Amino acid sequence: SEESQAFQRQLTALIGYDVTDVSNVHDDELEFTRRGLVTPRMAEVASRDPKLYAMHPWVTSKPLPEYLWKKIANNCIFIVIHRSTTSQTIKVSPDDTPGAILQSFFTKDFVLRVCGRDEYLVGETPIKNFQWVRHCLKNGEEIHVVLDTPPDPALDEVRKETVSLWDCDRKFRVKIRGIDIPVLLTVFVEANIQHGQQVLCQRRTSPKPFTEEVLWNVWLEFSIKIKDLPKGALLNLQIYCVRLLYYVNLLLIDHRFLLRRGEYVLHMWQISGSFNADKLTSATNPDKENSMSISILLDNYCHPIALPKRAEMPNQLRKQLEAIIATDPLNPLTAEDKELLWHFRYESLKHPKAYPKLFSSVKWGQQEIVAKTYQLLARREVWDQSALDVGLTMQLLDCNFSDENVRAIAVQKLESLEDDDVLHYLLQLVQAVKFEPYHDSALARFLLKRGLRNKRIGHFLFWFLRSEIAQSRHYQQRFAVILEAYLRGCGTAMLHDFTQQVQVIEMLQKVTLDIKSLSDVSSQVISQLKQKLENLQNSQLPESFRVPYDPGLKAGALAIEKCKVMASKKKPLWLEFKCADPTALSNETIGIIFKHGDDLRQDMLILQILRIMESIWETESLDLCLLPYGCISTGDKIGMIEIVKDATTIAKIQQSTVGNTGAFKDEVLNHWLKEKSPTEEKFQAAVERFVYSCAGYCVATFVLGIGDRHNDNIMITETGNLFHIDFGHILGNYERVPFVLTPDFLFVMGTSGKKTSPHFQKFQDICVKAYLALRHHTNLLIILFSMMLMTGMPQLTSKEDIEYIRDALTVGKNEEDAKKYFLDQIEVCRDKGWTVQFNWFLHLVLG
Ligand SMILES: COc1ccc(-c2cc3c(C)nc(N)nc3n([C@H]3CC[C@H](OCCO)CC3)c2=O)cn1
Repeated sequence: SEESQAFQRQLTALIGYDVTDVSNVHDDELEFTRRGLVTPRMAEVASRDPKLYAMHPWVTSKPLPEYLWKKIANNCIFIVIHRSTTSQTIKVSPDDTPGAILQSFFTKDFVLRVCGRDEYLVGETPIKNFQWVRHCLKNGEEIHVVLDTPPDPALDEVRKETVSLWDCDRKFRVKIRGIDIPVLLTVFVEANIQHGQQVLCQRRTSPKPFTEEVLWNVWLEFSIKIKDLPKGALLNLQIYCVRLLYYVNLLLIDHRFLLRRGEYVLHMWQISGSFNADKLTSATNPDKENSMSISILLDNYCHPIALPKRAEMPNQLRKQLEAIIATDPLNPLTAEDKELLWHFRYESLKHPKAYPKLFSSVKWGQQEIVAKTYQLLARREVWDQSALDVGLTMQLLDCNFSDENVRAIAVQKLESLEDDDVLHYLLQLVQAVKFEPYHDSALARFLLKRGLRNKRIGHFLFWFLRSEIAQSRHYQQRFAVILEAYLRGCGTAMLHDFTQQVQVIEMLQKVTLDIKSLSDVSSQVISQLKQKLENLQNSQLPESFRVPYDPGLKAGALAIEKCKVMASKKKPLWLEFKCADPTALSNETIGIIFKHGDDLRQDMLILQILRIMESIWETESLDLCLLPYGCISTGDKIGMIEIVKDATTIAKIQQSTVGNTGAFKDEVLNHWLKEKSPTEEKFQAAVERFVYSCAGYCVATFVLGIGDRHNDNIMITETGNLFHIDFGHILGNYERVPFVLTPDFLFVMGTSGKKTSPHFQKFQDICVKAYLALRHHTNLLIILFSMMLMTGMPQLTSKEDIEYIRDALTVGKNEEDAKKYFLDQIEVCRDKGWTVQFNWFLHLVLG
């Protein structure tokens, strides 16, 4: 085969790493996992309905929220069906099927698409339940359909494809031959057997002089028995001299359940600059010329050794147990707590809330305990039956659980999330893949299934993986094998779509990096920008291409005219495009920023948390009006960002009538708003939208501990909606304010200095509801914030950083104590006025 063999050269193109390579493995686990994934891919490609798949309706079973029924006149939604230019309006009921809006139009074969978008209102679902509709209602807008012909399913077609460990009482051991580094103190090697961040045993070698080569040739006997090693155990090898210098890991029980034996030479990872996820990888360093290396031997018998495969209680105790179950994810367990959870494990099994703590009371270094823990997993009914709790589910998937049966039951719980909910957590489920001991895992397969099943999940899963494959040497192989599996099943139609997007953005990067090397901006630089963008619009670049942060959008021709290079430290591009779709109601460009020099992974994590907060507020009928704009990492330290329309900085609004100073004037923003409002009616709404959006960002920003911001990184729209930007900037550099509530903001609210008003009391009372709303999900947010810090921004691990959020969410405190607490934060804002903002001005503009 060849035509079905040049293919892999395209996949290796889309993936961005050569999955067939072997230059950096010490076993066949990746190969075994690729083979492993073939079955779940074809299972799902065969199992998906061709229609619904090709048109990926975007649907939701959650109730239509209150604040949107009130926006429906009376059981009456208006849709505008476009033919050519012969429009037409219809009175449709919220509970109306989409087809039925054809038994009601073919009365005065075909499918309804959305004007300007790749979105289809298809399938048996009430229109109240299509996201694009809900997006229309929320922003008060006519719903436009183009009414045309189905895409053809046939274009989504995929092209044609021994001794039992439990009989070994010998203490386990490993020989350290020694270490070699090509180029350079006293030095030694530390060997740990870890399971799930739990350390089972430790031994070291004697210290030695640090030279180009250091040999010991010692056996290190561990205090743990061969039969007592759990599946997922890591041998963790480290090098000290006290500071840590190099680490590497090796699974002691391989993907085949074999105790691991023989000679191993492993190139090790360095430490730059408390644990992030890179510390956990089974992947060996690819870079050999440079990397410290270690050489070991594992005993090597014949001799394949395969890992095989309730009463009452007092009352002081029960309440002690209840107090433990309740405590938050980050609150530590004493030995005393653990022995208690374990002894009363059966009474602990009735409370799913308890599972994270129960399965952390387990000594995984003991066969018989693990064996009892598996009996525990067989009596799992209460967990199996209870309503899905994503907060619970994520905790079992973090770095604290290495047993795959514990992790599998969390994944079981996820299988019952509707698509919509999958998109909310997708980014973090993919980061959670870094915590899996093995390349092939239930969570890895599950992400594969849900992608292959829904082009929308699938489009994002593509980019999230490609971002990691592009900037993570620790996990690229594994992510490569998951991407590869996904691409070989998405459909040739998707495959061509992904290829377009890749071709375009790769070009644009080149431009970006190139203009970047010429350096505020010279009109020499402004010149080449326009020039290269003209090159592109030629005989390479395809006509259009899906915008990656918003898959429903096709971008077409650029707008050379409007595109610019901005005056940042780095030189990011400000590009704009035409909607490639003629059926577009408007003619506004699609505006996208391109930047090198920031790791955009971190901004992605924050934005997606923001969407989750907006989703938590919808449960309580709150719309705090955030603008979590699109952001997609596409490669090392580089990617794109969506541009929000009709928006300036708050600092620019000040600099407009004070001119680069700090003489910030309390009345300037409310004057800018009135300045841009055609009616005092629109103006009132922009003031209403301000109060919500600003409150919304005070709470979220405060919980996430990124509320103390420079005035240049807070923006607003000509319509009152306020939003923060550039979250990577405070995260990735690290007198104080909790969030940013400034004299100009308060002034817009009807309060001066130390006063009060109907809008400010509206403000405070949206904050309180908001703040309390999030604390109802204290466990969700604590695990997400913790997993965020671990997989996304190293340096910000330590532990002490991770625990900021417990303080913020005020765990333990009762609502009334908590309500008061936030209001006091607001009051720290009223007190400092322009202080910090002025400080941020001196520092960030004058050093
Ligand atoms: C993590 O990296 C980054 C980098 C850039 C942004 C970013 C987002 C943004 C959005 C979503 N919407 C609108 N409307 N603008 C935006 N801007 C503008 C700020 C003012 C600037 O003007 C400088 C001369 O005054 C022009 C660009 C941004 O920078 C966010 N994160």
